[PDB]
Amino acid sequence: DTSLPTSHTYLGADMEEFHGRTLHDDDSCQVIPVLPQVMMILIPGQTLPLQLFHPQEVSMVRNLIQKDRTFAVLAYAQFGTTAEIYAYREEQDFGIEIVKVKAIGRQRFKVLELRTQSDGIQQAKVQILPECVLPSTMSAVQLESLNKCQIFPSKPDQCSYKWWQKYQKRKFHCANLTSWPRWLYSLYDAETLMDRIKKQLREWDENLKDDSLPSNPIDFSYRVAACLPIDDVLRIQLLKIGSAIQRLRCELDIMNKCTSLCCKQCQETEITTKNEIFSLSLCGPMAAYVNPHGYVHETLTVYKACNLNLIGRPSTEHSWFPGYAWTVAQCKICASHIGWKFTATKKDMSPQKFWGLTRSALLPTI
Amino acid sequence: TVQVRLELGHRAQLRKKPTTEGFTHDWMVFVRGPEQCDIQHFVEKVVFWLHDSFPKPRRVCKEPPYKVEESGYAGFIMPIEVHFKNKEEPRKVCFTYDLFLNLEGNPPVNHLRCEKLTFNNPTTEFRYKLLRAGGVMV
Ligand SMILES: O=C1C[C@]2(CCN(S(=O)(=O)NC3CCN(CCNC(=O)c4cccc(-c5cn6cc(C(=O)NC7CCC7)ccc6n5)c4)CC3)C2)C(=O)N1
Ligand SMILES: [Zn+2]
Repeated sequence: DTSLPTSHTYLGADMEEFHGRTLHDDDSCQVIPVLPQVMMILIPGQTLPLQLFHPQEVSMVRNLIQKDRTFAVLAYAQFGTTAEIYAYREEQDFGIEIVKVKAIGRQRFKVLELRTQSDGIQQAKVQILPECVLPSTMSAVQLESLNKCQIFPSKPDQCSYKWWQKYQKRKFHCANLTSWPRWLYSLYDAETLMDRIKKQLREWDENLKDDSLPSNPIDFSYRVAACLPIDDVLRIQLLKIGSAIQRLRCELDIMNKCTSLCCKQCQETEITTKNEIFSLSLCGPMAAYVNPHGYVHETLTVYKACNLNLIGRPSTEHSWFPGYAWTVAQCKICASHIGWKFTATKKDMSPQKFWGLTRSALLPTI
Repeated sequence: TVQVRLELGHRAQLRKKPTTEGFTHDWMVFVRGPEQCDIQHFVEKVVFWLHDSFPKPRRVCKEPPYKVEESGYAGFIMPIEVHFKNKEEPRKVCFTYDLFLNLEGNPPVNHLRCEKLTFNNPTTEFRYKLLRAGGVMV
């Protein structure tokens, strides 16, 4: 099953859920709390689980659940992402009022000012960045008489050269009215770029369903960026870009260029290659999970790993993937904590093994 | 003169399922500094010394958070070294954190210790990094 990992059941069974949506209009100045223990570059639509133990962060999250259920995660800063709380639970753990929460990245923003507070709730003066939505590139170059031939009968040879050649010929027929060919405009079309990205994802996951990916270019681009094995600078660059088409083109370029991931400590030892990536979760090949002590790691799932060594015996005490037992794993050259190996508890389960590597210890290479 | 706060801490909880090795508690020691300050501005790295009974007695954390999550059966005295980007003494600060675990079937142990540190002859860029971290010039 691929739905279990996103449930984050390892945290707890029951947690109060808030299905409401809190949105901030664009180019609007807000004052938002800042979480001190989150350095992650939260992308919109990415799930952030947290287990707060600090005496003051408990109070701040209590105030948040009281009002607007939203906080900020700075892109450690000049940019950051707002996170909206959606699951909540209290417990008495470690002898402290511990608060287990789950939130979702919602909006990007630019930092205008960071002012501390008496209680310690660092307030950020936040500017909500916009999502630049452009019309079809043929919108300015179009014939009214052909407006009928813009909606196509179906999307069933099929899903191959035939349909896409017809799509290019029909939706970009007016390229001849300009100095540029049709195949050029094909490079700045949301649909074609999304289809190519979907082809790449299917190459990664042979069991990929079309319904699992958003049909909206903005959401699709954000999900793709969230699931790529990339570094922090490229994450910042992708967040900065406000146009969906530009983000999709950048993602395609990165996917073409990226080849392997090395040890961020050694810097010359390869652990895995992009072709071995696979998705065990609807969220994607990479997802964020909290350890028993509340800290967050971005784990990427692969069939195989290179130059890895394991310590201990597989256990299911706090496994992020139900039905699987984890063993701590590290790069044998330096022993740095690269991730874990998950093995099947049962025998009639597919797959019988895989690996999960934390992005914080992986350096992409070109 | 520059006067900067620091906060060390640890937590320890009885293991509901004792392991084959014989460990009965899970403990985590963390160095985070004061409230809402990116220590990385002036700390280059942190060194955690663990009991030699543990494997890899010396742990190093080069970026925050600075921590050592482990499991065991007894406490000890844990040395900690915080090394700064300082160009002159103090270039490094040593603490002797009393790492203790919760026995007697009491609730899990949680400890926080706050300390104050002094730097002298700060430069313009030194003051700039300290203010990036929120350090106060006295
Ligand atoms: O898939 C997933 C994964 C997770 C679930 C888990 N996570 S995690 O890994 O990130 N977090 C933590 C990371 C750390 N892990 C343990 C690390 N240590 C080891 O392995 C290890 C191996 C070999 C030997 C020893 C050892 C300890 N000793 C203590 C003593 C002692 O007491 N001496 C006293 C006398 C005075 C002092 C003596 C000897 C000794 N030898 C330790 C635990 C998990 C995320 C999830 O949520 N989902
Ligand atoms: Zn290594």
